[PDB]
Amino acid sequence: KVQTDPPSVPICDLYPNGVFPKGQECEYPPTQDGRTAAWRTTSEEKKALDQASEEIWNDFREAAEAHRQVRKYVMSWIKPGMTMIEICEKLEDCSRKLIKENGLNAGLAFPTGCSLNNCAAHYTPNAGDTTVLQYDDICKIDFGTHISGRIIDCAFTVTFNPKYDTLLKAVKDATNTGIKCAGIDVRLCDVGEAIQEVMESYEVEIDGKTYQVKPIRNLNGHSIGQYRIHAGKTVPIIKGGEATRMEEGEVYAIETFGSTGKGVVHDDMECSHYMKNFDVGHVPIRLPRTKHLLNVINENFGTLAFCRRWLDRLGESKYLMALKNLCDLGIVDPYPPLCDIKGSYTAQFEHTILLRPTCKEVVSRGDDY
Ligand SMILES: CC(C)SCC[C@@H](N)[C@H](O)C(=O)NNC(=O)c1cccc(Cl)c1
Ligand SMILES: [Mn+2]
Ligand SMILES: [Mn+2]
Repeated sequence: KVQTDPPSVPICDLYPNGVFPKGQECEYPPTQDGRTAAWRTTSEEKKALDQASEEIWNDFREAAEAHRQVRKYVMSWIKPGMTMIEICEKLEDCSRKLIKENGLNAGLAFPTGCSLNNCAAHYTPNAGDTTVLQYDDICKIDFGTHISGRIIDCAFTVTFNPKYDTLLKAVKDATNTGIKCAGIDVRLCDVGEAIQEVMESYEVEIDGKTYQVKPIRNLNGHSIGQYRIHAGKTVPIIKGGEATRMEEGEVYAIETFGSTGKGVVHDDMECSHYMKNFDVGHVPIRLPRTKHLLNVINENFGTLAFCRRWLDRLGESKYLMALKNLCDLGIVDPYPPLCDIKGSYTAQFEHTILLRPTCKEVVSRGDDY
């Protein structure tokens, strides 16, 4: 029936009918030649094409509902004083529960990002990380869930000091702007131009210093594929970023990043995130430790991203060199933390959208953001 205070009932059991709640459904934005959408949500052939992938949309929805319930839960207890490990463990414990983890059929799409301050993304603690969340920290919670490879890439920013309020509002508004501009036949470079205009319309004051929010130029949104967090197309966030168009049936992660620094990220700190190259095929390996690790990765993650903590929990130890080998062989790719200049502040907001035949669905939309 209903769920417990501390989320523990799988989303699957909350909807015995196998039909999960849809996200925010929107009519596609007008074009300039009668190519709007007040006809799509209406067309008969479109309703057919759409209904044809109902099971797919349904898998995204089950993953999205798990995501909404997990983040609402996280927002109630995340507090300075907790270690980053404690935060990720508690979040992941709940995510595995509500998504009813079942090997590669259902589970966590990628590691729990909890990047701090100047670091914008790809940071999650490795074993032994003693980092503690602080009152003045600006933490980006970015985690994912999936059902049959249908990934929900969604994220928000956590703060405790009201001095970052306008900064968060700026990035949230920017992301929502990107979501509204998105649609079938829309040029990706136009979405980025739109996002940047809104983002830069915000000026903020933090600790006596004023800044015009800058989008992080080398970070962006992206299309999503089955078991493929990045399908190939990128949603810029600034301006001149390719006029390729979005297509019907595509799924996108509309994510924007705002910064008070240079607006550019670079690799920094110890790497924790890793993911098999989607285009690399079977590779025979004789090296004992390297062979075993690759098998563990194929069995547990496939082409989904993972982190060192997830290797530890599987009972693996002294796998670092084997992991480096796979990376050097190009079988696996490392994704180190991406950070702006020291002293800068970065914020993020992200949603997954479905470019359905009849409409645009912000499947991960919630009452929170
Ligand atoms: C580092 C990822 C493999 S783990 C997933 C992180 C996402 N939550 C984040 O929003 C994101 O999209 N990060 N960037 C990438 O995943 C990325 C960048 C360039 C090339 C490829 Cl294949 C993936
Ligand atoms: Mn993300
Ligand atoms: Mn993303």
